[PDB]
Amino acid sequence: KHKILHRLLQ
Amino acid sequence: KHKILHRLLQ
Amino acid sequence: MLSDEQMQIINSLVEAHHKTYDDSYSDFVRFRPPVRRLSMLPHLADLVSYSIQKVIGFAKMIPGFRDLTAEDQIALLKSSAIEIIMLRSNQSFSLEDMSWSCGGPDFKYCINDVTKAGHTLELLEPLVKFQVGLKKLKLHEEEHVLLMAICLLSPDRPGVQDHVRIEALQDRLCDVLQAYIRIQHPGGRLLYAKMIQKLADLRSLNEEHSKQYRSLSFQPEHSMQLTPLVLEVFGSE
Amino acid sequence: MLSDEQMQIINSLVEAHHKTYDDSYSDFVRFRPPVRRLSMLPHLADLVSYSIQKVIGFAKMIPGFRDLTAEDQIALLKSSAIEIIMLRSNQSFSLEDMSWSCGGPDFKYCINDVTKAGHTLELLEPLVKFQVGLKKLKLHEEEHVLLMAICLLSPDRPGVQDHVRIEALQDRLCDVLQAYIRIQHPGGRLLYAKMIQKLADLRSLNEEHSKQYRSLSFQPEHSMQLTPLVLEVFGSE
Ligand SMILES: CC1[C@H](O)CC(=C/C=C2\CCC[C@@]3(C)[C@H]2CCCC[C@H]3[C@H](C)CCCC(C)(C)O)C[C@H]1O
Ligand SMILES: CC1[C@H](O)CC(=C/C=C2\CCC[C@@]3(C)[C@H]2CCCC[C@H]3[C@H](C)CCCC(C)(C)O)C[C@H]1O
Repeated sequence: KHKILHRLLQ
Repeated sequence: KHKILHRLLQ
Repeated sequence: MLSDEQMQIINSLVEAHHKTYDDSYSDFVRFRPPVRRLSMLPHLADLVSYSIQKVIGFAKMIPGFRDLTAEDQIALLKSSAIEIIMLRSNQSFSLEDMSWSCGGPDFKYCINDVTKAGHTLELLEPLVKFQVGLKKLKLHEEEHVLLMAICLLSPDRPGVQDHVRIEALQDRLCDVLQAYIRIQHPGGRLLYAKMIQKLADLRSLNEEHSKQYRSLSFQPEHSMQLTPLVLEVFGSE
Repeated sequence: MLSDEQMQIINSLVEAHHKTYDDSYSDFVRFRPPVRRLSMLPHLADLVSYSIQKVIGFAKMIPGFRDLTAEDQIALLKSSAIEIIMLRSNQSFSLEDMSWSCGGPDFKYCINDVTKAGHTLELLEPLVKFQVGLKKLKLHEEEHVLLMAICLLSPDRPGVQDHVRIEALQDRLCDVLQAYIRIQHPGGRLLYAKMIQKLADLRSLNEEHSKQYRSLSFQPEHSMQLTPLVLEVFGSE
């Protein structure tokens, strides 16, 4: 659930 | 499950 | 007179904007080129995707946004991203053209470009109007930045949980903006109201976009053309 | 002498290739531009995504592939797509450069370009070698096309269901290829064997790619750069 956003938010 | 392939395969 | 910590919030917010706004629009050569079917969907999909990463970088530097739980940070970004993109895009908007001049000649999007990206005038009319409204407010850099931060920290968005904590932040942001206008912006007796009405208009644009995006993403020949981050942020998950 | 329906299969297969192979490589200007981090990942992601749609268009025109259930058509495409792309890419491969010359100068990918797309030499060594092997076979157009169709119609792929029906098709395809070589290709006494070994090599390249792709897609800063169709075809769903 939301893989990219979690990354971008460090 | 596989939305795009289904389209492209008409 | 503005406060010390009030000034600290403006300083850290202006800096966040400078780190996440490329005044040279130079990374636009790295997108899929414009064409003029839905000829402009690839290039403008890449534009929005690029801008989402800038909006996340800006948010990550808003004082206290980082301290929210990761869920709440997602819920705020997922719902306000498009509004902060409409907000920051005022910087490249021009009353003289009624288009967005982003550096070079092929990166000037007038209204006919944006219809070729799968959107109707019932979104572009309220959008272009919004931009000349916001452009006529001649906002200081300090105010433009504060308005983005306040649009981000709204508790009344779908999915937020710490309504109280986010509401604290947002109120701390409007105290600064009200103080700044009143003390550093001559002839802004009504300006803060005009800015809060702009947030209202933004909610209306969000709805219209969310409706037209839903149509564009249920047909795979078009959603195909979108990027994974765009699908994620504008997806309903 | 070749049969009538055997000739009909070659005619319909050659045509399928002409409809799905742009000898001008002109749609390459529509990709995200090459750069030379993972500088070449965006452009080559767009290359593979483009090619997947050509491979689907080719498959849709293989006689009898259309009559398979939609599940089986997906299971064959999901597993052979990368092999048919390595197969068709021989057309732009050049022994003279050891690169893929696709029209213009910026669309010439040598081996150092492809490492900047997140792949190691343990994929590129067997890949470049494979291409000079296939290039040295001086295949007729009729044979190159038949080999792609036979790589597609393999029953021994993950997820296929009508192993018997797909096996019929594939055998009907190798009868044509064996007849064609024996009757229309002077000095091809060993060529059909050399081609079946090429399918074996392709399976090995598939594994290596599937391993390096799995690594590239578990880090979101890279999977971000991929397209939705690429994520779907190479996804494990
Ligand atoms: C820094 C940089 C520069 O100032 C220029 C900017 C301009 C932004 C604009 C004006 C042009 C139109 C779009 C792109 C709009 C911002 C978003 C609303 C409408 C846009 C369109 C319809 C997207 C449809 C794609 C989707 C599938 C997501 O609906 C973005 C900004 O980030
Ligand atoms: C018509 C047209 C032209 O002939 C040129 C063609 C060349 C094809 C090549 C040579 C260059 C390297 C790639 C692109 C390779 C084909 C696929 C294997 C390796 C490629 C690379 C590593 C992709 C990594 C992206 C991913 C994330 C999916 O792993 C494609 C063909 O369709």
